[PDB]
Amino acid sequence: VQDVNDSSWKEFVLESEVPVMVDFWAPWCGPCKLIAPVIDELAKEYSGKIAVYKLNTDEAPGIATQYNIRSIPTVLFFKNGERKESIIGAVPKSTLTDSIEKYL
Repeated sequence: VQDVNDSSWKEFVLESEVPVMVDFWAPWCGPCKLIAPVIDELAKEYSGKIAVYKLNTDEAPGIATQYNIRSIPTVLFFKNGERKESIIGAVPKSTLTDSIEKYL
């Protein structure tokens, strides 16, 4: 994705055919979109395995709501448009890695 919002959520996130992961970033966090720390690493770690996305929280006041994302960052782990695991904080690298391999 370029930037995930409510429209692109169904299209990119729920329609990749492949295990999906979404970094929730916030403008008040700074330029957190191009940071996506552990998520950026899970990209090269699971090259092909996963579809790596970054949600513009301010742009999606429905997604952030629905998924109960209280922390920036937060990451959710989907398979093929189906949600498996939610790592609030999205910071302990090992847990995030653990989270794909769980279902993938």
